[PDB]
Amino acid sequence: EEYKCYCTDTYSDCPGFCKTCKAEFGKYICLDLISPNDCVK
Amino acid sequence: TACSECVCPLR
Repeated sequence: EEYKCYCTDTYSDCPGFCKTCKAEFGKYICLDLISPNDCVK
Repeated sequence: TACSECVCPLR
């Protein structure tokens, strides 16, 4: 929106976009902070 | 190609 922003979507494995994958409750969680444009949605 | 769930509430 108005900053680097941080990806926090959940996954079943560490995504190449979020090398820092957090497997919790069985799924994953991105903890990255970057925004070359603003948001992918 | 960040994730579809980008969080950026409050600059």
